[PDB]
Amino acid sequence: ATQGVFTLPANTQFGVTAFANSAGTQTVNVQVNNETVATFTGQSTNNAIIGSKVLNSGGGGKVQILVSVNGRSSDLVSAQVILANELNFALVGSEDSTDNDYNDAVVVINWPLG
Amino acid sequence: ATQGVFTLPANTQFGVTAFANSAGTQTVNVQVNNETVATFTGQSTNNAIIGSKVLNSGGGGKVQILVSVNGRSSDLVSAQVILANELNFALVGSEDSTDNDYNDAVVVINWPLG
Amino acid sequence: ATQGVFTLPANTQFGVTAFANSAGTQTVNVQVNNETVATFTGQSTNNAIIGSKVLNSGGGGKVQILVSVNGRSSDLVSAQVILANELNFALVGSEDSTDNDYNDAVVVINWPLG
Amino acid sequence: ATQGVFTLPANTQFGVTAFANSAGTQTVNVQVNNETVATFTGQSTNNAIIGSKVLNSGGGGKVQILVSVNGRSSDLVSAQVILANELNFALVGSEDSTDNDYNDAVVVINWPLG
Ligand SMILES: CC(=O)N[C@H]1[C@H](O[C@@H]2[C@@H](O)[C@@H](O)O[C@H](CO)[C@@H]2O)O[C@H](CO)[C@@H](O[C@@H]2O[C@@H](C)[C@@H](O)[C@@H](O)[C@@H]2O)[C@@H]1O[C@@H]1O[C@H](CO)[C@H](O)[C@H](O)[C@H]1O
Ligand SMILES: CC(=O)N[C@H]1[C@H](O[C@@H]2[C@@H](O)[C@H](O)O[C@H](CO)[C@@H]2O)O[C@H](CO)[C@@H](O[C@@H]2O[C@@H](C)[C@@H](O)[C@@H](O)[C@@H]2O)[C@@H]1O[C@@H]1O[C@H](CO)[C@H](O)[C@H](O)[C@H]1O
Ligand SMILES: CC(=O)N[C@@H]1[C@@H](O[C@@H]2O[C@H](CO)[C@H](O)[C@H](O)[C@H]2O)[C@H](O[C@@H]2O[C@@H](C)[C@@H](O)[C@@H](O)[C@@H]2O)[C@@H](CO)O[C@H]1O
Ligand SMILES: [Ca+2]
Ligand SMILES: [Ca+2]
Ligand SMILES: [Ca+2]
Ligand SMILES: [Ca+2]
Ligand SMILES: [Ca+2]
Ligand SMILES: [Ca+2]
Ligand SMILES: [Ca+2]
Ligand SMILES: [Ca+2]
Repeated sequence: ATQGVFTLPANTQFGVTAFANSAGTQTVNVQVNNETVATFTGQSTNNAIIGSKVLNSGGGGKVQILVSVNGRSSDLVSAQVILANELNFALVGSEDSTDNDYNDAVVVINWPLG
Repeated sequence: ATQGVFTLPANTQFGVTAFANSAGTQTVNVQVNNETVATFTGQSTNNAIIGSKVLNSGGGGKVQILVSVNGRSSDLVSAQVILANELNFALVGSEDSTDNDYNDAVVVINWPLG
Repeated sequence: ATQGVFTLPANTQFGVTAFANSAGTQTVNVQVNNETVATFTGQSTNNAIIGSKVLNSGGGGKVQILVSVNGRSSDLVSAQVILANELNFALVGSEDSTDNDYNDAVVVINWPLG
Repeated sequence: ATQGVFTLPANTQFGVTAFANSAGTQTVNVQVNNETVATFTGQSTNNAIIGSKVLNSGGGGKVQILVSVNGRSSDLVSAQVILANELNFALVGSEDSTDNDYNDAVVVINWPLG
């Protein structure tokens, strides 16, 4: 299945935060309604934050995360969870190699804000 | 039900990150095996990160999150999700008032690291 | 927080299935837009299905699950999870006593159907 | 990523339940520690239960779900969710065609029992 794609409510503020856990430098692309609106680049093997931004979901509410390392696409896994019928998390893991830890870049999207 | 308590594997490094979305200053207490090991404090209505740390789950693996505002306990909600049978997220929302957005302090725990 | 309350897409078919794991006979009440539309009763300590029905979420999309054992309300836990940005589960556990296994009645709501 | 593989606690009773939502007859294969221990076969476009069984996770705790329709493997999506640090759901959707509803066979695994 396609992974890393989430339908948010339209025209809604959300947070996006990326963490790195790999020898490789991670490149995280954030697309809103099929346009790149943020790119995070960084390297850590200890969960450093390589980007954190507030964005708007735009007319369609479509948010897509893509992860690569020097142009090679990582394999993605994702899901959305809703707590108390109101608090939303859209969660992404990614794998750049063969160990299947899926933490090489970790992306957390949260809404609502405020 | 008790919320904000998670059993991690023993002796495991994990990340903990807190976000704020409230008029009130949030205090996030992190306990590992019933001992406070981190306290994050901050105020934001726009998802500022008020703390991010790497911790070890120790012998027992017990991690607990408590959220308060000037000593008054917020109401908590939580769940754990596992992707690809390997990537773990432990998630907490909290509510300090009556609007039930549950985002007043948001806490994300992730493992494995590295 | 209130637990067992989910906003589904309006006017949408969904499944509801309940399982029992307790000495006590479980009563599961399903409300759609504040009206009881299904009641499941049964006893099992081995996960027997005590009911499964297809319902419509109606104009408001509100679905609420209540669980009781001989007239006493059980304590509820819940969350919603979305896979592949399409497949939805609303999940409820319940506890009728002191052991906090939260499996005494387990309810799974799934959509879309068809 | 590999999907439909879960590490359960070892030597633990669990429930597995399959639902069908497709024109095609679904065949669900359940493996515990790499041995087939159940096969569910059935057809429904309205969420009928095509199998429900209690199984044990054995020494290794490994559970794998595979879905096929008339010999063609369906595409899988999955995740695990834990409520109240105790109640576990391992969730699988599957897609047998082109519409990407991922509900063609839905598989729910739940533990603990009893
Ligand atoms: C009107 C106001 O300032 N409300 C904020 C609330 O203050 C009340 C105060 O007016 C008086 O009634 O005493 C109350 C306690 O008895 C309380 O102090 O304080 C809330 C707690 O900080 C605050 O809500 C928080 O912050 C908001 C920005 C929002 O993130 C909420 O989720 C959060 O719980 C009240 O702020 C208003 O909240 C409403 C929603 O209920 C709107 O967001 C308003 O824009 C906020 O001003
Ligand atoms: C031996 C080594 O350095 N392996 C890392 C591997 O290196 C590749 C390099 O050997 C080859 O010549 O070039 C390719 C690109 O064309 C690679 O650059 O690179 C992967 C991806 O960066 C590393 O795995 C990542 O970092 C690890 C620290 C870990 O977070 C892992 O999850 C992540 O995918 C390889 O590093 C090794 O990974 C293993 C586990 O497979 C151990 O963690 C080792 O300690 C670590 O060096
Ligand atoms: C024309 C035809 O017979 N198509 C078959 C699919 O059924 C149609 O699917 C579409 C959506 O793609 C829509 O529901 C139509 O009403 C169906 O007739 C069939 O798809 C499978 O069965 C569907 C009922 C639906 O559950 C879909 O998600 C599922 O994958 C496929 C595979 O059985 O066969 C097609 O020939
Ligand atoms: Ca890796
Ligand atoms: Ca890694
Ligand atoms: Ca609030
Ligand atoms: Ca708030
Ligand atoms: Ca119980
Ligand atoms: Ca029980
Ligand atoms: Ca389909
Ligand atoms: Ca279908």
